[PDB]
Amino acid sequence: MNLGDAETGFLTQSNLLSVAGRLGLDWPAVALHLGVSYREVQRIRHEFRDDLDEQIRHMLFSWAERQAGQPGAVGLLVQALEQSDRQDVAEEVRAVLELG
Amino acid sequence: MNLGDAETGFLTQSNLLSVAGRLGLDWPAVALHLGVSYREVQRIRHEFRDDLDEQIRHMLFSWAERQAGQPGAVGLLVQALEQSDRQDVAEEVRAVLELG
Amino acid sequence: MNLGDAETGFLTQSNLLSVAGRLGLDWPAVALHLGVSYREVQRIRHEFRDDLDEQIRHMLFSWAERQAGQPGAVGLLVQALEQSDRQDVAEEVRAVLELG
Amino acid sequence: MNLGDAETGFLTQSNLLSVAGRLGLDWPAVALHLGVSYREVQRIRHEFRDDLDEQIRHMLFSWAERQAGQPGAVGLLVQALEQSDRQDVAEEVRAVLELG
Amino acid sequence: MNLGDAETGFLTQSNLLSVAGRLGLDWPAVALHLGVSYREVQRIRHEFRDDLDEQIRHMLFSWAERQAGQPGAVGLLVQALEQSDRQDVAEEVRAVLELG
Amino acid sequence: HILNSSPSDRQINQLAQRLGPEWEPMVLSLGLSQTDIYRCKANHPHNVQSQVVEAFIRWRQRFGKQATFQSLHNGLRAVEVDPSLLLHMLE
Amino acid sequence: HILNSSPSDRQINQLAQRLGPEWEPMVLSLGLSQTDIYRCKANHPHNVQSQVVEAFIRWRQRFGKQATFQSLHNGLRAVEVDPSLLLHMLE
Amino acid sequence: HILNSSPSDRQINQLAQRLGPEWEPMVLSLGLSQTDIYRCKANHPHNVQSQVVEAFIRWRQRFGKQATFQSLHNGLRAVEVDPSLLLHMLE
Amino acid sequence: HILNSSPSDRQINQLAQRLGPEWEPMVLSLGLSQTDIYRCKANHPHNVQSQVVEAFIRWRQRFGKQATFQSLHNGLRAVEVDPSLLLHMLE
Amino acid sequence: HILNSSPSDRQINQLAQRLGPEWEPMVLSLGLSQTDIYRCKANHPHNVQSQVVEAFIRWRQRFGKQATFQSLHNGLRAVEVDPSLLLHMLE
Amino acid sequence: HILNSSPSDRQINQLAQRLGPEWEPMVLSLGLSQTDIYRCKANHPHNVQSQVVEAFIRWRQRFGKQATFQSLHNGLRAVEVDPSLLLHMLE
Amino acid sequence: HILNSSPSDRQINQLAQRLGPEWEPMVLSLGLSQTDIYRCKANHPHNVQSQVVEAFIRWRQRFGKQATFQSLHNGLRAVEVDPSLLLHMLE
Repeated sequence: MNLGDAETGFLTQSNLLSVAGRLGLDWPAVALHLGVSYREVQRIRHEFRDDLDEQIRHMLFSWAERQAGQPGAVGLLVQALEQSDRQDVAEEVRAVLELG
Repeated sequence: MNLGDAETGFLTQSNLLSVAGRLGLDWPAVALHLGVSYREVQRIRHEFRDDLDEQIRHMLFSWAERQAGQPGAVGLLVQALEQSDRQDVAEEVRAVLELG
Repeated sequence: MNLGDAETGFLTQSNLLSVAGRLGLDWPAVALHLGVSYREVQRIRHEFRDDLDEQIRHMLFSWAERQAGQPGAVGLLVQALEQSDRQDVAEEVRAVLELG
Repeated sequence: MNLGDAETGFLTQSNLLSVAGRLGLDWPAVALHLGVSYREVQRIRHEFRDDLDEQIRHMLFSWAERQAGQPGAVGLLVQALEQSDRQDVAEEVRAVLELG
Repeated sequence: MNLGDAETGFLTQSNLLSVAGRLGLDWPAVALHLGVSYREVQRIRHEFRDDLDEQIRHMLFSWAERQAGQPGAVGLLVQALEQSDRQDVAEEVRAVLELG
Repeated sequence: HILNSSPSDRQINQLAQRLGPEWEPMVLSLGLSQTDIYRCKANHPHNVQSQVVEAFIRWRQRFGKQATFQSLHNGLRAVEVDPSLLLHMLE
Repeated sequence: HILNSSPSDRQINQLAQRLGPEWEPMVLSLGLSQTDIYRCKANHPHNVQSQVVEAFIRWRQRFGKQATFQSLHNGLRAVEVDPSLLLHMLE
Repeated sequence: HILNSSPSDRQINQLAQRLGPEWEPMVLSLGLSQTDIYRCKANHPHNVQSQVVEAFIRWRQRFGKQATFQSLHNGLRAVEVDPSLLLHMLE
Repeated sequence: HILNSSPSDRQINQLAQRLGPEWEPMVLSLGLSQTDIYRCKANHPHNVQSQVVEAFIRWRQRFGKQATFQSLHNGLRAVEVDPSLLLHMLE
Repeated sequence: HILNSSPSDRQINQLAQRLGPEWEPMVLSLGLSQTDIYRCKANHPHNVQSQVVEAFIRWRQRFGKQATFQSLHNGLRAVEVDPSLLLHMLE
Repeated sequence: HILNSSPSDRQINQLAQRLGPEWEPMVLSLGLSQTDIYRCKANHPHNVQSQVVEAFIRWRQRFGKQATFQSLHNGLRAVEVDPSLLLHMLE
Repeated sequence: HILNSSPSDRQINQLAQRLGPEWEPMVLSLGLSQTDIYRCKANHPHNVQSQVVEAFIRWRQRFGKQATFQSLHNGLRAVEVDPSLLLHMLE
């Protein structure tokens, strides 16, 4: 929603929405590395047990809400995606982000 | 509703309903893509949790209103449904948008 | 609770109630050949995500309403069940159906 | 309440509660086998959607009322619990009875 | 919070609240060891199908409600967590609790 | 005497824990059907523990008094397991 | 008398139990397709026992009335197996 | 003729029934990604039937008009499978 | 120094990423049973990563204060793997 | 005249049984290469039965023409297996 | 009471780590047929580690009290495996 | 030129079809490790296609922009395969 600052660049909902799209069953990793508790990854798998798309979505956008204020936001995501073994996705984000 | 200007085309509640009913659980996709806040998708969902169909409608009409006047606000609906992987409903809105 | 004429035979609730107990995770398959939309199979899977049973009862009984009159309402169901690779329950239904 | 005659068997508000509480998410079945239509199960569920206890108790007493004097009422509850895989309960009743 | 006794110590709303926060899908395991009716677990799991936290919290505090008077419920809780394979939390509870 | 008795909410819960992938076969030879087991895996998608738990409730309910620790004992052997579980869980 | 009735689940269970790797052919010879098998394997990745149990249910449900003990027997033979099985589980 | 239309909720369900191990490689050459598939699989753990349908519902909802039987025909071919399958579920 | 503190959620995730087949043997020499592992594979059919991580959360929970890196180390060795992972994954 | 007519799901499973350990060298003259047999040993590591059974399935999704029942004579005996097994399986 | 008690899930996880392709002849020498062999081998196609470990879990569940640590020595002698590998995993 | 862009999932899948057992060595010399291989194998125990497709996916996912058609090319020679596959899977 409101990710990043003017200097680094911003992340639109459409963008974040695109990340959620490129994530699969490895969502829990990106979430753990993003520092979400395991207890919570589980809790989300429950609240949306029949819909993967929503869990991947709710995880992101909720962490997004959390970090709504923070600066290093977009930085933490990229790092987490790197560590979750998705250089793949880390580079798209770094790219779109390219504008500040 | 009054969604649509003489130029582009209009959209009757009947046309809106045609949409709301063709949408599934991917509603939040369409929502977030229309700029709909995630706390709103969150709120709407809960405030009608037991009735999926009331959600898809409250979200789509609440938004159709905010677009009181506005230009190609119909193009927005179409582009959203499009990046929400639903060319499905997108084309049906193009087809109905075939009044003149 | 009101399916079929006397020529064909009827189907009580105890009847359809069982046709339901005889179905498992293939319920969707049935309701699809029955005429239910994937959109609606989904609307149901969701409304009772924590109760497979009520999912199926609700599926069948809600299709039993919309069938209140019509010709071979019961004939169709048997047809779906067969079409849903369940000659299994296609036959019991025809069985109990013996009286006309 | 006043279910059954001075012979068939007796079931007081007490006993009726004993059963009410012993049921759960499968009540719609017991109700469905007892005669109640899916439309009323539906209605009772929506008139108390969140409070389960009440749904059960209200459904059981609503029927209790209707089977006023009627002879084969007690035996009908029992034949209904059996058909809802609750021999469990069906025996709680068979015993409460053999005391009158 | 009235859960405990003058000699051993008492637990505070937040203390239990922590316990609740550390439990997950396993909660039923605990609740049953805590001696809760499967029907009650069943009920709660229904009254709050969407909110996992609310299930865990309601279960826990209702249990506290009942054990209010009683001699050693903090023991039962510590033992139940231990038998649910959550030495994890059992210890966390002994730590705070153990003051007296 | 406790053999011709029915297990409690607590005890089903405990027993369920010990069971591995042979629960499906145990509940099958105990009376439940393939149609019932699915209802269990579905209701608790990713929590085998509560699956196995509902399964024995389903059972204890379907058969009432007929569902005794004894018949529970036979189920254990019939699926190639040491029926001593019943005693090491009843101490 | 009994050879013209379909096997219960409690049975198909015991049948699958005692079947080794030959079950694969036995069911292709009973009417299912290689496909039906993948679906069974797909649905129970970890736990062969079940793969078989499901494999047989599909069979019974697909053919219903005709999925009879008689039909299984020929299956047993057709895949070089001692029919003693049926006569065994039936005890 | 029908060659340029779109399979319906019922027609898909049909196609799904008869497809096996290659339902995955098929939907890939149709326009789906490996990520779509994991969603199907995940959204329908137990039960492959349900998975393969979501797989096709997606593919039709993504390419709307362009989701013709023609597309399916090529796919089937592409994934080495008798293209007549479409003929059999169209009678 | 730190070999006495339990690994964090995030930490368990990183460890898991670096384990291949030896995880199963590993968690055994750590304190879980075939049952626990089966229940892990159970809860996460598709996707191993999630299986392994649970197995570990499983472990760390059953042994509270004792489920520590030290223990982790000893296990890693018991399964023939360089305890380097630990040190490196800690930078 | 059945010399010019391919087999089926129950036919291919009968020819696959009897064929000894030469189900790899036999298909090396019928039309299957190396990315075909090692694509069957893989899908099914164990059960050397369904590996042979998935090979002839490739005799009706990639072949069909010069691969029916007539190309079963120059193939069986092209690996020390007299083609008389074609008549005793068609009974 | 050392050679009269059965091992735990940790121990079997060792008697399986250090062994060759001759464990199967050794696991049949205890009470397992070809139905339990084509099963522990089927429920773990890749990661032969747990294949061997289940052979024993299939062994200690069918014998229980009579599945002593002496029984795991009854086969070692009958397969060329020096009967002293049971004391090096307990020293 | 196209050589400097990663292949799509359809492309990968097509390659996963024309590859035999050498895929493992290939994805290794490409950057994956014996671990990623096992997980791929463990995520799709039945169905080899899926394994290969996931490996390569994992490969693209790890190297991002560097997992190019050039690499696939090199990767092929690495394991002694004629690079024209890439051509006849691009036409």
